[PDB]
Amino acid sequence: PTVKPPTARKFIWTNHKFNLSGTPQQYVPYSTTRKKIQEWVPPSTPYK
Amino acid sequence: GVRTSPTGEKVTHTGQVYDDEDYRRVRFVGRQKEVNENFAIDLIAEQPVSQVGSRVISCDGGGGALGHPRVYINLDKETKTGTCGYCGLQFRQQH
Amino acid sequence: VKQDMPPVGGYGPIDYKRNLPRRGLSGYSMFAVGIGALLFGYW
Amino acid sequence: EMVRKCDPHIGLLHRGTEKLIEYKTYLQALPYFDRLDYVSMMCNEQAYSLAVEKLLNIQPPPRAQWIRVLFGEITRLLNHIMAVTTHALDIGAMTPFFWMFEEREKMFEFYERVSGARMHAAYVRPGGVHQDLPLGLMDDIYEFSKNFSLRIDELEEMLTNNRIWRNRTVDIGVVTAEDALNYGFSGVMLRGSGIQWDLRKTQPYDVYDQVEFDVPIGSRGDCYDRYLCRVEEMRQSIRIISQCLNKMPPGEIKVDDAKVSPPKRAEMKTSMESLIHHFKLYTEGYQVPPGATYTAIEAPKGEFGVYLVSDGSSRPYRCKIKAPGFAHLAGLDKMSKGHMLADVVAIIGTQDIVFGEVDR
Amino acid sequence: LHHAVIPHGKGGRSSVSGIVATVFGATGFLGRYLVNHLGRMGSQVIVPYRCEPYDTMHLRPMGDLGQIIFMDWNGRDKDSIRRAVEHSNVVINLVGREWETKNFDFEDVFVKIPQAIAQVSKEAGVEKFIHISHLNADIKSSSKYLRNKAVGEKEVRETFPEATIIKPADIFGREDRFLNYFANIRWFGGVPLISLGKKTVKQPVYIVDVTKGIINAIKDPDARGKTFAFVGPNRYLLFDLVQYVFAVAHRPFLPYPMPHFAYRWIGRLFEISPFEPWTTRDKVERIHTTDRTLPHLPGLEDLGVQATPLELKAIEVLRRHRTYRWLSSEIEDVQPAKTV
Amino acid sequence: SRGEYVVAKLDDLINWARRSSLWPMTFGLACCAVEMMHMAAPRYDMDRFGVVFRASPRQSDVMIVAGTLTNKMAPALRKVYDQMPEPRYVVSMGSCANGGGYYHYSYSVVRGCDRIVPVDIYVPGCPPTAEALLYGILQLQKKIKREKRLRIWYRR
Amino acid sequence: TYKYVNLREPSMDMKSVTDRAAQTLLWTELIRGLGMTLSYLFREPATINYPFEKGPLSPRFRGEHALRRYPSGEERCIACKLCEAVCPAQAITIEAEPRADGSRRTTRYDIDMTKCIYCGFCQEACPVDAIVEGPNFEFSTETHEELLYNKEKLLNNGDKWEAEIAANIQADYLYR
Amino acid sequence: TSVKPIFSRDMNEAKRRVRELYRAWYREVPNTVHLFQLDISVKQGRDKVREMFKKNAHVTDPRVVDLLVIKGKMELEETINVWKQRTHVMRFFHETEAPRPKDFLSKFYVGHDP
Amino acid sequence: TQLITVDEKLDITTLTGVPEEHIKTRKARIFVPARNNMQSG
Amino acid sequence: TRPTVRPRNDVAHKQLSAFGEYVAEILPKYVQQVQVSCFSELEICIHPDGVIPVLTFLRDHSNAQFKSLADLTAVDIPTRQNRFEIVYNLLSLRFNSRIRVKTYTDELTPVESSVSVYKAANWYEREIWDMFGVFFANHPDLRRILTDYGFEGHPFRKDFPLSGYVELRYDDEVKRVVAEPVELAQEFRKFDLNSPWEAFPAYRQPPE
Amino acid sequence: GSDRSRFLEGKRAVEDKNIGPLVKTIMTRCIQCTRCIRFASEIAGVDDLGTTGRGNDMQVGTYIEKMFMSELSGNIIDICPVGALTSKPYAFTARPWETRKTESIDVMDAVGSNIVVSTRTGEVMRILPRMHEDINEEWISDKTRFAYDGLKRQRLTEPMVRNEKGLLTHTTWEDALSRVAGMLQSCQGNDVAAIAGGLVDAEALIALKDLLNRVDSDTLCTEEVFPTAGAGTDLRSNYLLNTTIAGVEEADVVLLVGTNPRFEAPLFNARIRKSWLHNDLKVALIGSPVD
Ligand SMILES: NC(=O)C1=CN([C@@H]2O[C@H](COP(=O)(O)OP(=O)(O)OC[C@H]3O[C@@H](n4cnc5c(N)ncnc54)[C@H](OP(=O)(O)O)[C@@H]3O)[C@@H](O)[C@H]2O)C=CC1
Ligand SMILES: CCCCCCCCCCC1=C(C)C(=O)C(OC)=C(OC)C1=O
Ligand code: SF4
Ligand code: SF4
Ligand code: SF4
Ligand code: SF4
Ligand code: SF4
Ligand SMILES: [K+]
Ligand SMILES: [Zn+2]
Repeated sequence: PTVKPPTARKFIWTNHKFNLSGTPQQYVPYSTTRKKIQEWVPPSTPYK
Repeated sequence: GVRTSPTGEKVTHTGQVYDDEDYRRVRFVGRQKEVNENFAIDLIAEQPVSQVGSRVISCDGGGGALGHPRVYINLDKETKTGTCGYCGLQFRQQH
Repeated sequence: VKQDMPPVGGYGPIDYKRNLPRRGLSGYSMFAVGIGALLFGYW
Repeated sequence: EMVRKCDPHIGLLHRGTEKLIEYKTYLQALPYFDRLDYVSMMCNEQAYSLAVEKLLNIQPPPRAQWIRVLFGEITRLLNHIMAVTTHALDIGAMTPFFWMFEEREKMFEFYERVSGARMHAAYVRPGGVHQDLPLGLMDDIYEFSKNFSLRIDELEEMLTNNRIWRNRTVDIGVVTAEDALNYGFSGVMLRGSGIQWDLRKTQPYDVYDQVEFDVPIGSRGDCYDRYLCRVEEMRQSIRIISQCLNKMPPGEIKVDDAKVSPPKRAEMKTSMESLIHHFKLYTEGYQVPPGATYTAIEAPKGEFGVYLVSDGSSRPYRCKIKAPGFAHLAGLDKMSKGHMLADVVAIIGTQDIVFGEVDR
Repeated sequence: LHHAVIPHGKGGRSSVSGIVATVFGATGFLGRYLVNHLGRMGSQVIVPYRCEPYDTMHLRPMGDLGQIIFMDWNGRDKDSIRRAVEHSNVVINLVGREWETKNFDFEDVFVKIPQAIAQVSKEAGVEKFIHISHLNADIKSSSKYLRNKAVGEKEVRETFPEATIIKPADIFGREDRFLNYFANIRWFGGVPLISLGKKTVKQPVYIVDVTKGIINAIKDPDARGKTFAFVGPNRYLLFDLVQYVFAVAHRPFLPYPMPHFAYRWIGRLFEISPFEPWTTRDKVERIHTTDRTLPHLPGLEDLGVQATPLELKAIEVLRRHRTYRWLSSEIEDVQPAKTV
Repeated sequence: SRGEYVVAKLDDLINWARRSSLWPMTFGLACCAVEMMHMAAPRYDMDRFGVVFRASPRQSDVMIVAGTLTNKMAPALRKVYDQMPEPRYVVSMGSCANGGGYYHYSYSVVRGCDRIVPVDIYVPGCPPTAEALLYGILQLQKKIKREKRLRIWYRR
Repeated sequence: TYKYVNLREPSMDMKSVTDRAAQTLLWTELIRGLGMTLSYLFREPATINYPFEKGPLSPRFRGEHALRRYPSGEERCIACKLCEAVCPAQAITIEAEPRADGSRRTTRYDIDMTKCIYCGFCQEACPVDAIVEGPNFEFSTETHEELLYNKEKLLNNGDKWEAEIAANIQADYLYR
Repeated sequence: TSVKPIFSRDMNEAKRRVRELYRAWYREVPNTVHLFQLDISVKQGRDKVREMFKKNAHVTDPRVVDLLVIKGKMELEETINVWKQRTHVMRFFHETEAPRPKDFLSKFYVGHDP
Repeated sequence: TQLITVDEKLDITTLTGVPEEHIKTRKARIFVPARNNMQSG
Repeated sequence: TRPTVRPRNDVAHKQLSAFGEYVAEILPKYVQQVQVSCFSELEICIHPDGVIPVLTFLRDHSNAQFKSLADLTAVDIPTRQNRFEIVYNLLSLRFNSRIRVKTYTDELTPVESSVSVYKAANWYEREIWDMFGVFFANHPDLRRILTDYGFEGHPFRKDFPLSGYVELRYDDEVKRVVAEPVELAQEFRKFDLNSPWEAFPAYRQPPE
Repeated sequence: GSDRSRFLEGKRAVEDKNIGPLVKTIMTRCIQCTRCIRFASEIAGVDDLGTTGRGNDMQVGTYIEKMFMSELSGNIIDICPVGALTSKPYAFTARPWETRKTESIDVMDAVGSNIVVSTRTGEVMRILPRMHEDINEEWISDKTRFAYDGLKRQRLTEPMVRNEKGLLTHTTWEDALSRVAGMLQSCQGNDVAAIAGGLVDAEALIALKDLLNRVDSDTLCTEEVFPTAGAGTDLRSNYLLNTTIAGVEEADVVLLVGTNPRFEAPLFNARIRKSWLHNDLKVALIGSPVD
């Protein structure tokens, strides 16, 4: 890359990171979607 | 343009964030929630609207066989720009 | 066009047979060496 | 230590491959075949590809047939290095293992360059191959094949004329010819016993009738003649690789029936029909016409067969995998009679078993 | 009730049992089988560990993916305790030592840390807290273990009033220090006993009974604020208890009386080690403390746990201590001990 | 304190002696064992790291589960792991040993060897390359390097 | 078209009999094997110094997965699910909806790396070159669930390895 | 309705084969407890054998009970020869499984299965 | 002869190895699948 | 139709048709169908009482000499009352040829074991017991060959699901690998892939 | 068709249209097959779709910003053979190879429309019609097709009881069934009744009827009033569509009384229009002059 540099982008990491597994910077998986079924909110008033 | 819930947890570009009363935040305790801070929906608004002089334009996103299939975009509406379905680059007939 | 192809004259000849080159002495020479070493040690 | 009965319990690697094939399409069922005989990968790919193409009533292009035979003989070199060197490792000569796995590492580099994966390529596909040879590959295959004969020579120097290697393999595991045909043996297991049979000659496939080579015939049916048959098949595989490198034709590498093989990505992004065919071949896949075939090839372990039953859909109805190692390990119990543990390990060596194809 | 914690599935490994448990001290004898029986229901088990993570390896296959969250904790640090309990809907307390170490005494392990865990769990909103006392806990007991554990029972009851406090008698299992302890005095000599071990009575309880009792106390809303006494079905004198231990293992059982003033000098002889001690004078006092009878407290029969006797699981515990010449003898090839 | 320094240097000594003398066992299952043999081959060469096979579980330090774990061999895997003396480690090689892999929905396959044994290093691939396996082994050595056995003994 | 391996009869003149008897009594082929082993003793070994020296790879190599972007910041994945329709192990799970500007994008793009068979059908089925299987192979984890990549991890793999993935696609894309 | 038998002409020879197979299991169970060193009593294993026999007690087809005798002899050969392990013998004792909800009320409480 | 007379009902539930929960408490639906109205075939 | 279409071998088609007539008229006691496929493979569909008479013919007859048993296979087709289709693949090394002998059974009818003809079948039909449930009468050592030892059910039957009914895990309570009912963390996503448009008019069945 | 393109030219791009919140329109994909126009002219009876233009610039549309809002306006999503008319709520969400097709019944009206509920990984994706020659021939109303996203909002998931302060709080099933049965044991006679709703199956209906019969209560009501003067609900003939839905194809005169069948039972109105179009039906209406 001193002779043929890589094609620069605005999103390519300027800070490359090594393997983070076992550290507090490691990947923890999670569902990337929102709540499917919306639940009913009961009213906050007395029914009398 | 990542934002943050009142729990301190970052919100993904989907809109996913765990609730305050949701126990599944315990997977991020002592660790990190990995989010990508380069939102595509924020970075496609930064693109300039391409002013052209043709009525039907074509987009393959660049690269030819390195982009997406070449679609043809109509620019008859003077109200709305013409958005590519794949790349999101939007066009306008300049008249 | 450009394509992964053999050259115009083809590739060179490739060895594929057994080559166990038959080295060493004969039998009588090795027994002569051994019996001579015996005689030197005995003397 | 005299062996009185062998009961090989198998199915410890029974993965249930050929039921998983029934719920996946033909292109999705292709990488199951890489993992059956996992030292003979592109030979299993070629057998499954020939079965599907025989049912599809289409043929590969000629260049893809030559690439299939070239990498099939590279694959045969891989499997016979594995067979000879681990047979000797299980006897005790542990050093030509380390000598020949550098050559095997270089052929895995050839796989990694042509397909992107060192072992399981999913490269030989129904319709041809997936991708053309990269530039500079065949010259490196020539530079490998120029020097591989010296490696076979020094393996054969270490073992063939050695008296300790002969005393472990000369009177061991003799198989008669009629009991070899009766036990359903194939390949070297027949050819060690003198049965002149090779499917690259008798029932030839893609361009094996266009390459000239020899078939090594054993004389005593023992482990040692099967050793010499595997070493001479390495010699003949170098011979066929010389003939395939000289005779490589130009052209495409997929069948140009674009309802079977996918179009190029340069034309998928431009043409409408090519985009529709890309979409429908990578989601539904091509529909194989109804019917059943049994397509068997000469894999480096013997007759490797696929009995493929299609019901007209885009998925297989049934796919039986005939492995040579299944019948060879069945005949283990006869071959081990009158021998000891240090001889039964040589018998399991000369029956070169990969248990992924034995168990599926 | 939150939507992510509603119980789904058929109660298997990959199901959702709706139980989020912070099990303090899960790296021990009870915590092993507790995380086992939780993670097979499909529970989110938070394991705060003090030890090496290698010593937590056996807790990893016990549940599905992401269901056991290991995290560091210190008993002299409320920050890590609040870091552990803030998402759970049940906290279980299994912190214990049979001996007092250089930095910890029985008061740190049984009074300080349990009151800290119960106070932090109260002020983090945890609904259910299970504390594990001992059946013979008493203020005027001769052993410092049982004194500090009675004081800790009092403090957990006063700082978390809805806590389920459980009294096990003497728990036996494969990794116990009760039947293994009784086994390992064929090494030292002739298994010495205070007053021939016939003035103390025990009713030992099996560990899966205690584990099913803890989980049925989690699932029972009527177990909030109770005080359970988990005992095995049969009461034994200590003499024929040890005789049944040495009869299952087929070892030469030749007991002898050692007096009380001299069998504590043997206790201080083995607690001068910097390692885990082989015995101590506290263990002398607690092997020779009779299991008291508390009929007013509910037991395993009130949580639906059928108590397993010793004559079913003693072979499972004590097959390890046999020599090869009697290694393969069966469960029925022994006369049972005499009950009282 | 002095004793913390002494137990820290003795932790460093025993972690050095355990990560620099890893003895795996001759134990493969499927295609990954061919690549694990290539990690033993002269190009990548495990033996320069002190990594050398011992066929018996009693004299092995790590078990590389290299291949597919079926149901018929899972008790054999568990008894082989049990017959390893502590400290023993598990490196999971390939997709079938990690999470079931290409045979995940099969009737006969244990979906990951972590249902059977406690697993330290998960090596991903089908197969992972011998270089990727050696990367996983060196990551296991780094995991052994940061063990705190005698420090945690000194503090408990 | 066939050859008889091991069908040699030995010579029975006194010269060859004495030669084989010297071979038997004086161990000639054993010294041949020792000579070949001693010949390899004096060679340069093929041991590359990992981790400082790396095994040679190609621009077709199939390693860690990554989601690519267009050269404007916009992600390429338009939720068309061919990569999970062709995936031979069902490692890819996609859930989608029109996002806030009406664009066809994914909300869930999960790849289970412990089901994934690394065959690269997803990168050859993708019509927009979104999912690729990049060059990283040194990504071993210490826990199983770190090998269950969501959309965020795959986009971070793309943002991490883009300066190499773009060059490898530039090197190979004419073959595809 | 004219079918081909496997071993039995009718139910009498079939019940004879079931009876001989139960005799063989009853003779085998003490050895199975001993050399697998199972931690169950011999009566408990014999009651498990009686339960596994009474599970199939409703069949009236001679071919089906011929196959049940065949599969029982196969499991018996896997038990006499040490081809099963301690796990395969204790899998008849569903011990790690929870007691499933039996009445309508608890099945209603836990889920949706009838 | 070499044939037997079985008048009994054909039932192989004890041979297929299916547990009881998936024999007696399942409801098989036998039907011609309706045409997808997204398509004309 | 030259480059992309498989060429047709009419000589082998005619030869296999003549040999199929030959076999059908020598053995009409058991031979039900004879059919030659378009890529020239021969199928002799027989009756399951003629396993030993036909296969000993093809093993021994001087115009057949099918001395090699390549493969032995069952195929489950549940819509037939004899749902299993036992397939014998044979190789004649003398005449360089292959033949297929197909027969049928249900779950309860025994098929006579062909170990007296080809010893290679000693495992193959053993596998057919293991995978399909077909009992083979007068087999020397018939037991399971591929499944686990306590495995109930027959895997390659189509009424048996893809994942089974059980799954194994280690349990540290009992210190033992245990079988539990199977629960997948992700269900196998069943894909409906069949097109509603006919692909091959030559394979069109007549309607009712 | 063939497998490749000879078209080496530039394609057209047709301008998109906006005919409602139900039908996403991408007219570039339109192949000008006029199933739009024949459906809206012959079944929907709208006559507001057409082709404007001549030649390759012939555009299917409405020629103006006119919103195609019928009660059957989404069925053009079914019979568009290309993707020019897609379901806007279903748009971009799922894909038909992974959707599980469960054949079920409508409950949005009393037509009883046969449908396919197609789901994906335990979540309802869309609702398509089934073919049934006697009910809904292969169509459904727009409510049936597009009301499935009310099925995932405002849902009742946990048993709620009134707390001590008078608010609905979450509780277990045991507490809820105990607090209901404790009041049910103190009721007898006409002290307990039951209002049946609109969406309640016959199993729950006979369940609650037998339950209140155990209390000896016959006071069981529904929301929709049917008069009981005369034979009442005893005979089935005086409250059914006794001819049939299909019997409109056999009739020649239809007298509609006091109803708007376009919005009460839309596919019954579609069957009346099919008889009106093909069989020359004579329709008379007593009521408000609706369209
Ligand atoms: N037979 C018995 O043992 C009986 C025990 N009990 C009680 O049950 C509980 C658990 O018993 P058991 O498993 O047998 O005992 P263990 O000593 O084996 O287990 C104690 C657990 O707590 C942890 N721990 C111990 N001391 C400390 C400390 N100072 N700080 C932090 N963590 C600590 C240990 O992990 P680490 O590796 O970090 O030390 C381990 O996980 C205790 O409260 C005990 O009093 C009650 C009746 C009988
Ligand atoms: C000493 C040289 C390295 C040997 C490393 C062997 C580690 C275990 C691999 C298992 C295995 C063995 C033993 C083996 O011999 C073999 O045969 C070639 C295999 O492939 C089918 C194997 O998978
Ligand atoms: S993860 Fe894949 S390549 Fe590796 S051993 Fe398993 S089946 Fe073979
Ligand atoms: S490489 Fe293959 S197995 Fe892996 S995600 Fe892509 S298609 Fe699926
Ligand atoms: S094939 Fe490509 S664009 Fe389509 S869903 Fe997959 S990654 Fe996204
Ligand atoms: S139904 Fe579709 S293709 Fe036909 S005219 Fe309407 S929009 Fe065009
Ligand atoms: S799926 Fe059909 S309507 Fe959609 S772009 Fe392709 S050919 Fe056109
Ligand atoms: K449409
Ligand atoms: Zn574009």
